[PDB]
Amino acid sequence: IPGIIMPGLRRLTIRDLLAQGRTSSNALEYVREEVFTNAPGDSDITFSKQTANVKTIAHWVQASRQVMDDAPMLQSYINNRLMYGLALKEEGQLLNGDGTGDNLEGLNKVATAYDTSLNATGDTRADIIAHAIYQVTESEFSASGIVLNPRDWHNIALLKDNEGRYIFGGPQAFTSNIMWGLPVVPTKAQAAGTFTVGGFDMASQVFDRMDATVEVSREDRDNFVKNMLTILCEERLALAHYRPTAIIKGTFSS
Amino acid sequence: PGLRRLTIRDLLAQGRTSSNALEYVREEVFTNAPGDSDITFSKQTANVKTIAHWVQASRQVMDDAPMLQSYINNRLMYGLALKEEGQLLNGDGTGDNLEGLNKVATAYDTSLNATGDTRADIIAHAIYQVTESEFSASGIVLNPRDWHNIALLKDNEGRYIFGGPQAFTSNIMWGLPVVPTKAQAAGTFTVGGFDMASQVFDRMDATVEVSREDRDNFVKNMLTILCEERLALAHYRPTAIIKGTFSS
Amino acid sequence: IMPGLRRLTIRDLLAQGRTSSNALEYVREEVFTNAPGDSDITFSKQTANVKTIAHWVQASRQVMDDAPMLQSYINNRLMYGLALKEEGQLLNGDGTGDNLEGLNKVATAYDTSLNATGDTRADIIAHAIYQVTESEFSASGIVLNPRDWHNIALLKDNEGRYIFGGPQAFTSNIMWGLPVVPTKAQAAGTFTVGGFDMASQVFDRMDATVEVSREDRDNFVKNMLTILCEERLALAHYRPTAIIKGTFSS
Amino acid sequence: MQIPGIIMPGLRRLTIRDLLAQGRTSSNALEYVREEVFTNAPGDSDITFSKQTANVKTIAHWVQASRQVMDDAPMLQSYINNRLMYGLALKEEGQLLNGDGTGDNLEGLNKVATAYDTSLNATGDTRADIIAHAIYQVTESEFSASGIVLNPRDWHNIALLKDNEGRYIFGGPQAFTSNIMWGLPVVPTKAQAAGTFTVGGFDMASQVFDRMDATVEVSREDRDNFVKNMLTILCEERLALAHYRPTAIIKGTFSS
Amino acid sequence: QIPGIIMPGLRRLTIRDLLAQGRTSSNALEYVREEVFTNAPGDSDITFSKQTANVKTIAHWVQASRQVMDDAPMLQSYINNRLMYGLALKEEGQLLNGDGTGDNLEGLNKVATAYDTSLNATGDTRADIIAHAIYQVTESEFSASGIVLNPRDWHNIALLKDNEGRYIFGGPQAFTSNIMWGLPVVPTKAQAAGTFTVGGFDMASQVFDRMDATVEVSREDRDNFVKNMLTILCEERLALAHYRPTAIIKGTFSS
Amino acid sequence: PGLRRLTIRDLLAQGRTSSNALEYVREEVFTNAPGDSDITFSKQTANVKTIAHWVQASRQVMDDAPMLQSYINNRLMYGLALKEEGQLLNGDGTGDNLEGLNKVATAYDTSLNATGDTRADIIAHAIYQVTESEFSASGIVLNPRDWHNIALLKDNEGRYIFGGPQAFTSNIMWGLPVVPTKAQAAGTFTVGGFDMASQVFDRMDATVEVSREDRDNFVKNMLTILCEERLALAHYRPTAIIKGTFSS
Amino acid sequence: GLRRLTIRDLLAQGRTSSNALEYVREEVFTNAPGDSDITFSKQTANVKTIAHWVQASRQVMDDAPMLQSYINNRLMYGLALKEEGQLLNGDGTGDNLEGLNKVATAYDTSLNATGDTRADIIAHAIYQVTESEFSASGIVLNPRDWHNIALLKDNEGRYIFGGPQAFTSNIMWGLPVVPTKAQAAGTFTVGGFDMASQVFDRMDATVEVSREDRDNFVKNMLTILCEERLALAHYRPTAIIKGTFSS
Repeated sequence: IPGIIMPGLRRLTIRDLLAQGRTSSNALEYVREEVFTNAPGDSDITFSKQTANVKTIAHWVQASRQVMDDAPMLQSYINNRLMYGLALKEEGQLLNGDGTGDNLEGLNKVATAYDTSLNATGDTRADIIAHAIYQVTESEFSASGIVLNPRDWHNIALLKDNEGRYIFGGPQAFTSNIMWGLPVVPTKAQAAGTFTVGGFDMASQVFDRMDATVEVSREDRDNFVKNMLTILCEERLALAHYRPTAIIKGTFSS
Repeated sequence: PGLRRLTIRDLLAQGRTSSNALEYVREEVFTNAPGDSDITFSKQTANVKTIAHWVQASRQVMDDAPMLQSYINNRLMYGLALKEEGQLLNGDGTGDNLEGLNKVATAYDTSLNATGDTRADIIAHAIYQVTESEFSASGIVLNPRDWHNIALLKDNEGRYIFGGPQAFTSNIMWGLPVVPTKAQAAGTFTVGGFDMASQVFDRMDATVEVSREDRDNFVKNMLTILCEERLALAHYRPTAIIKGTFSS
Repeated sequence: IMPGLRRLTIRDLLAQGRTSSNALEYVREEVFTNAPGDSDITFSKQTANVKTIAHWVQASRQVMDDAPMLQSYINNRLMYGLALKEEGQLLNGDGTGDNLEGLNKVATAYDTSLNATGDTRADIIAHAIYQVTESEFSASGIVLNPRDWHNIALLKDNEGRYIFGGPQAFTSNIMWGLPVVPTKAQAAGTFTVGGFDMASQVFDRMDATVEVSREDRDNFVKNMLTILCEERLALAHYRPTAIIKGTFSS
Repeated sequence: MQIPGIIMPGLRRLTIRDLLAQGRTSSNALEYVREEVFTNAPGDSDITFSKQTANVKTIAHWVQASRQVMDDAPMLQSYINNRLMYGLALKEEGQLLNGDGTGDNLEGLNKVATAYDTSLNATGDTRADIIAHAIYQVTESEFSASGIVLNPRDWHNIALLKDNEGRYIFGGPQAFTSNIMWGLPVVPTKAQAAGTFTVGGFDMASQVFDRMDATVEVSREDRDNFVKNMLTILCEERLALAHYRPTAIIKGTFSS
Repeated sequence: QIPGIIMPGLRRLTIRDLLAQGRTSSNALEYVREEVFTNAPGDSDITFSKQTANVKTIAHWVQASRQVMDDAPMLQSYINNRLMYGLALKEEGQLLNGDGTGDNLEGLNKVATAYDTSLNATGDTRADIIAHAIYQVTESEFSASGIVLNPRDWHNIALLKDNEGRYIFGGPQAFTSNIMWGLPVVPTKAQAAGTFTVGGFDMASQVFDRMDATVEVSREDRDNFVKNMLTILCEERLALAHYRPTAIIKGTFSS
Repeated sequence: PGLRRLTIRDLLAQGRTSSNALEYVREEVFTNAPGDSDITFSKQTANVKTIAHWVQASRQVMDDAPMLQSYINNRLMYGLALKEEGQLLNGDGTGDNLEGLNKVATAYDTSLNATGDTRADIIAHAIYQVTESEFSASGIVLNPRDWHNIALLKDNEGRYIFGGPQAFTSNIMWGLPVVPTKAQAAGTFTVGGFDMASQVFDRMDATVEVSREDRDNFVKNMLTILCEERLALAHYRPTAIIKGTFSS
Repeated sequence: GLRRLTIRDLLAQGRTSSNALEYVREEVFTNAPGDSDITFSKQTANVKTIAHWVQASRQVMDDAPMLQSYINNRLMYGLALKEEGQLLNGDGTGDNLEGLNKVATAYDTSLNATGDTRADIIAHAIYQVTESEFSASGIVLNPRDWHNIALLKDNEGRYIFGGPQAFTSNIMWGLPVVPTKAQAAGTFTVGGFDMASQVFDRMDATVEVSREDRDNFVKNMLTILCEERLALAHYRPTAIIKGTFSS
């Protein structure tokens, strides 16, 4: 049984966008505000019974033993590599999650598509996002956080307004250099050209069932021979989507 | 409550009372009369109507962390304000309803609509029509849709009427706070000195109740969560509130 | 408090002061619009009385026990009727009985020979500022009807272009770097300009006070009260020539 | 005459007085040097020296009134404030700006400042560009700009202006209210002529010396002001202005 | 003796900062390299190959005049902010690419996976050349981290224009930012022209530290005595690892 | 005190000493081909020269005293440092002068300009040759006039290379400290990683002296004011500095 | 010496403790018989400094008896002959004073006799002075313009007024002459300087000595200086009349 320590990537992640929470149950139900994009009348909110189930996320990697069961490496090997990848892998689920099996019901999947019918002609990437921040209000919720890909964020970070003028400001840790006050989270999880916004603040919530724990093997598969101890680190949680209409997903159709 | 917009409640003066009914005079000004230009009072009365929101979701709730609590306190509580603004913004004074600002509001001089005005120029003229009440404009109320357009609205000039689309964010329009919402129907707008045209009295704090036996919940195994808020709207100088819609 | 001050009243435009008397004498700098020679100025042994202005709005009984909402109603709804109304006497007054010698009473007529062919509804004002300098003074600001302001601000040429116009402008209530005061106390088409900065100050004798009578006229019958906030002022004029009054050629 | 002296002035606008270095003195006139900076070509771009001297002039602001009532109410206390001090302080700039430096007038900055080299501005240059050029010319003097002296009117214009894009430049009306410009303070005053602007490094350029703090005096015996029962109130100040490096200042006129 | 902290220029993040940080205590260490095959759609599984890392040493010795050692506050000033950034300026030479022989280290380029030349086109822009690199990084289902190449090449890449004065995606500023496609750039001279390296050095491999950079100085060092003067030094022990070489691409700009 | 412009002194590393001279090693870094790109060493030595600023005047100012100091205080110093850059930026190693960076700087690689590069495109390439020293660029030095044009430059598309005339103020370029000083001759530039390529040591703070006894300051009522300062400039890796010019 | 303190003893003296003098200048009005009143013009007078320098040897640096004799028996006087320049012909800019000739009044030729000598002209000047309501006090001439005058011979082979015997020191028409080289030949000046103007000595004559001056230290030698700070003024410019012998 391993000693323990916690991790944390350089910048913030989606894990910071969703309202924190925890539980002592292997699952739990909740409700969905099926908000119809209904015309001026009875623009009411239908409801849906829905259930949330605790999933398990873990990352593994092997080593050779001894040195590990004696040197700090043991920590340096986890704190920098396992944990690093863990949280990094975590985003994928929350963001691009499949649902089936140990997969978490991804936001993008449940999130409401973008309204292309809402762009005009001389529009730029910047304009689109604006339109997005708007469609987020139709859910009776205000925008709260932006999610783009680094290769894309870097672009918007530096634009001219038909004049040398920089928008959002010059390249200043551009990500930290959050646009429109709202925070930005450029990760590898999100696809290139693909984005997702919404009121992550109230749109959905997260529950932690179990912290990140690490275990070794030395007896797995055929590792006893080649003596390649397998270290594993997992955690348990559950992602819930309350008002999917509070999140929009689109793409810069090139 | 929520954390983003600016609840109409903030625009209207606040306060509270003990009695479930109030009395007051109404400065019903004789606005446009190039002669004796004064105001005539109209002894009115306020009715403390109780408004509330009810959500029926699952039950088990009963057996799980105060979380729920972390629910309605943070989430469901918002659902109240949104519904609250509704009644206030507008509604059939009838029954439990309050006299919506739109109901008592005044028309909008179409004569001001000069050839060449834009959907953004409209609200502008409105600001003036407010001064007619001797008062001045404090805030404007519209829906996300129209606001959106107005905000990210260029011109043949090849430029935004306001700065970049950023304008949309931090609802401020020419030093006058804006408040988009569903309560405001599409195409309809309102302006005026809400800070000083009407006062809202809070009787009792929003109270919550739960049950199933309500309707057919006993069959669904759900629970009706609701929070009732006893409020009573009151208007002083309605001529200050301007109501109108775009030409399009 | 009276912060419906989305604008700045003349009281804020003029120069403040304070006295202890019930009346005060002063030298009226009879500035002659005299030629480039001495065009020398003259002095007049004038004086200023002290009227007592107040605003009233009858309300309903017992509003009393409810709480101090009786309170805000007063501060907020009430002053403004005070100051607003106050802004009236200051602007124009019959200078008779209880009426103060309003600026218009003493204001100097606007020269007509200055009107071109040939000049926009605003150009007229432009000329005013100049005529103001004809008294060895600058321009403090301009006072005109809230409507007329709209026409000035929201005004374009044959094409759609906001010349010094811009909803922004209306919001600012300032043009040519000069403070604009939209007050419905002054009839439309009319306008006043000058160096009020020091053209004439005001003296404060007694701050605003509140009085309520349930015995007033029909109060008893109709069954209600009548609040009343009092106030005592003293408007003075040091150089009326530094004030111009007139209307738009219509 | 006696001295009910003590009351000081206060305005919500930054006077040129503040724009210049503050230094008191005890004399009637003093001698200093003038860094005659030659806008000399790349080589001996050295600055010549000049033996100059400044005289301590005196500014005054008066007004008549009734001794009785005046000598009877805080009006007076307040009378001098918003009327005298306000006027005097205002008139002060009249000398520190467009001074004539004759008889009792001080050597105004503008009257000394160096003209604007219209040689820099080129085609398609908004007024904003003009100022951009100005800020530079003030550098050839080895001194960086400090603040700008502009007329209220023309300030309002420059303040709010777009750029062939909905982008507002400078931020006015928000920052419009005096406040700053490009990071340099702006002193909007009536004194400053129209269309005429002046910019420079007043910070280290010129300096002002005070010989005597402003003081008021009233005389119940002036010009038959006795028989007419109407004393006279006055308020004067003794000071001197020295313009170290002229080039550190430039005066121009927008493209009218 | 015992120092406190290095602190080099920091006007650019060295590969060290690019790679994953690590710290070992043994004079040697074993690990499992993820022999990821660029295997077709099916059993695209990664074989596990056992490996071993040796703990080499590294240091810099700008020797100089025996007079340079009078003033303390000052000289410590010399090395403290002068001597490290020298060394690290160096750690590269071993980290970036090394024979991994004698006292060298397993250079990134040494184990780097050759670029797929069969990806080029008629004439992809000199920039598109790198674009393919990032794509190939997926060969090992790994998200590229940063890009390390020769400073000069960077110049040409940044300053690009079409038939018009159209500073391509790049530009003067971008160059200053040393970050394209939203990926960090380390313009170290250690790389020669036409030589580049791309991959997810973030997790592709981590470096361990055995002993902080120490300092040693002497006179008896070779011909110093005579030619009166000294010799400063900065000893440091590191160990570069590699779990999936497939996560690193080398290749060369030819043209 | 309060100079506004950022002085070179603030662009170069700082430190002090108690000696009159210093010794070090000039990392003669050869721009050597891929192989033995090693850096040679040179036993260099720095001399703590002495610089000052003199001004003549009339004895009177000598007298109002107190004030005077209200002189040498914030007015003259400004003149000292202003001339301080002179020596640093460029000074003949001969005499009391110091090793001017330009006199120690390396030539510019014209091989980089290409038809189509704009004044600004040049200085851009310059930043590159800086990397040659294995160090990166930290700040640029141009004559006020140059910085001007360079700043609000444009192209066909009516746009500034930095989007606004303001660029001038708040000296910055691609995030690189720009120091516009008359010290730098027109049509002449200099860049590099001065931050870590050259240090300055203090041997004595600024000091002033007074004596009419100087020259003919007696026969003519006058006086020489001056403030000396003791410095020493060192150039560890000069290669980290580039210099060249433009067209005119 | 001249026994006539050059130009100095001709003007009212006084003291001052400042650097500027705001005096009232009576812009007289010759005008005509009626409003022959005199206007007033606020005028300012700056205080400039002037001194006389002389080189010496230190052997002298000792011998107060001696040195303390060289100075107040010649140095002190020598300075007067120097300051006389500013007073007489002074300019108004730099370290110069407002000389009388600069504020003087043009001579009336109108009074010249059909046929008279230079001496006669001076008389006219005296009269022209009284026009300002003020009586004349002294006269200013240039040695040579005093030479011929002292040798103005009637074709009667005899001097005018002059007789080697019948004669005294500098004096004419009852007024001093104060011959000086500082005055340009031909150009003269006359008026009631007594009240015409007055000088103010901010500080009495002060003598200082220095060695560190120039190459003296080297060429062992010394520098004695007598500093003097003063400032004069001008009341009735019409009181001073400058004339130029058209002959």
